Amino acid sequence: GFKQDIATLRGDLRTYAQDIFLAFLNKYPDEKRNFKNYVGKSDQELKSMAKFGDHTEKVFNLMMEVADRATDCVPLASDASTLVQMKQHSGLTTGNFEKLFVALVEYMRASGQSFDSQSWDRFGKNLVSALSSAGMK
Ligand code: HEM
Ligand SMILES: Cc1cc(F)ccc1O
Repeated sequence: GFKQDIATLRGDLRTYAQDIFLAFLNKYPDEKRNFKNYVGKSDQELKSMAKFGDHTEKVFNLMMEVADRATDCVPLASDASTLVQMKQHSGLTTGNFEKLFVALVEYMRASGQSFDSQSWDRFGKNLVSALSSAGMK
């Protein structure tokens, strides 16, 4: 289930983080409005860019802690508040997060592994709800 999936992702997190983020950028190319340094680069070129690997790992590091602190795929209000109030998230809306979770769920469904894709879909929907409640537009 969901908790085992956090363990699975954490066991190879740099790789899963980059492949999920690439699945997001490739599914939703207009999302690069917020990542202008990633325009005009293939996946292998992005993996070679220091901030692509180091920021994407740090994003998934924190996402796995928010997932781990959740109860039944519902994040802590303190985690939602932190994600709204981060200066690096000043430009964002809940739709940016919805699209990331649609890509993460599609990636899990396409894998041969017994990921609990239904739980990740609920987590993404519950995180969006919590971000809205904490004041993200
Ligand atoms: C649960 C989901 C997310 C978590 C846990 C999270 C966490 C983080 C963290 C920890 C950073 C700091 C990275 C660093 O400076 O090394 C960061 C930066 C940033 N995050 Fe988020 N984030 C999430 C979702 C998103 C989404 C969906 C977007 C946009 C589609 C976004 C846009 C950014 C941007 C633009 C930065 C700064 C630019 C950059 O770091 O390259 N984040 N986030
Ligand atoms: C900055 C960032 C945001 C995400 F949502 C995914 C990967 C990243 O490097």
